[PDB]
Amino acid sequence: EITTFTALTEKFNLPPGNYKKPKLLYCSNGGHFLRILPDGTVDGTRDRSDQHIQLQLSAESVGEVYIKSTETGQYLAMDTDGLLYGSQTPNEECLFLERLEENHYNTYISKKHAEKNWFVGLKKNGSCKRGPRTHYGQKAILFLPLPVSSD
Amino acid sequence: APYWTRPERMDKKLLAVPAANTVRFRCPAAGNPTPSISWLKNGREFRGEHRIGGIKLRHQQWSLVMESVVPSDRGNYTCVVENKFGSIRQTYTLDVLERSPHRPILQAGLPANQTAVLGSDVEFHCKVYSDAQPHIQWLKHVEVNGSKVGPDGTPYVTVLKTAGANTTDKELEVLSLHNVTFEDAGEYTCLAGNSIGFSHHSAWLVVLPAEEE
Repeated sequence: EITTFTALTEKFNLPPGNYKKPKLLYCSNGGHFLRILPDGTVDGTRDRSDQHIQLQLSAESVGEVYIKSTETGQYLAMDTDGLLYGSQTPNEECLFLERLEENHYNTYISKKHAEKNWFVGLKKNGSCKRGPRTHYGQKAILFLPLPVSSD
Repeated sequence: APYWTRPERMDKKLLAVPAANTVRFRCPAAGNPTPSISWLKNGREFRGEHRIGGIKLRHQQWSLVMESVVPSDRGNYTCVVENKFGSIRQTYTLDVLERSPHRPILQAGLPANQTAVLGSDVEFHCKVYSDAQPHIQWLKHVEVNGSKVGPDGTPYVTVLKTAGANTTDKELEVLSLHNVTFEDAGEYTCLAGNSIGFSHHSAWLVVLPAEEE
C-alpha cells in the first residue's frame, strides 16, 4: 500500500483552516464563476482568469455566510428587487443562508428575503437571475465551490 | 470533412461535479465518410478501462460515459474527429469534488491542556477541516452563582472576546489570553459550528505563582 511522509507524520489529515482560504463559486447551470464586477454588478463567466471570481466566504453565525471578493472588498448582496449587487459595507442585505443539498450542490438563500426563497442562481447565458426568478430545483441556483486554480 | 452537428451546445468544457456521479462527454459529428472519434485523458489516449470502474463509451453517439467519477478523473478530456478530408477536435475539462456533508472535524488534542505562570499570556489552538462554512467560537466554562451546570443540563460558559487577531497561522484558530490571573484557570472550549450540526473540543489551563518546590 503506497502512501507518503507528511500524512504518516501529520497530526491532522485534512487541510487546516481551509474555510479561511478563498474559492470560486461555480454554477451548475452554465459553467460560470460567480462574478462581482469591479463596478459592482454581478454575473457569470467561464474565464478561469476573471480577476473577480475569487470569493472569500465567512460566517458570523451557523449557516449564515458572507460572499466576498479577494480583489475589491464587495460584500455581495441582494436588493429588495431580487438583484444581486455588491455592497461596500456589511449589511443585512448581504447575508446568505448556505446549505449543502443532497446533490451535494450548495445553494444560497437571501437570508433577508428567505421567506420568499430567493436564491443566488445564474441564468443560463450567465447573467444574474432576478431573485423572484429563481425556483428551488433549477440548476441555476446550484452552485458548487472550486479551487482557485486547476491541478 | 467532419463537422460538429451540435456546435451551439459545445462551449461548456468546465464540468465541475460531485463525486460518484456518472458523467457523459459527447461531441456529435458527421461527414463523408463517417469520421472517427478519438479520445484521450489529460492529453493521451484514454483507454476503454484506462482507469477503475472502467468506461463504456458509445463511439456511435460520439460520447464518453464515465460513472462514479473521482477527483483522480479530473482531466481536460478531448475528442478528436479525424477524416480523410479534415480533422477537428474540442476539449472538455472535467473535475471531481468530494463534498464533506458533516460537522466541523477538529484535529484531536487541540486545544490541549496547558499550564502558565500568573501574568504569562497564553494561546490555545484549533485545526478544523470543514467544507461547510464553520463558525468557530471560544467558550469559557464559567460557574453561575453556585453550579457549573444550569437547568438545561448543559454547562455555563461565556463567548470570549477573541483576544487579538489572525496573525500566527492562517490555518489555525488560536485564542490568546494575556495576564492570566489565577482566574482564567477554568476550562476552555473550541466550539466549531456548522450548517450541519456542531462539533467541539476543550482543554484546561492552570496558573501558579513564581517559585515552586
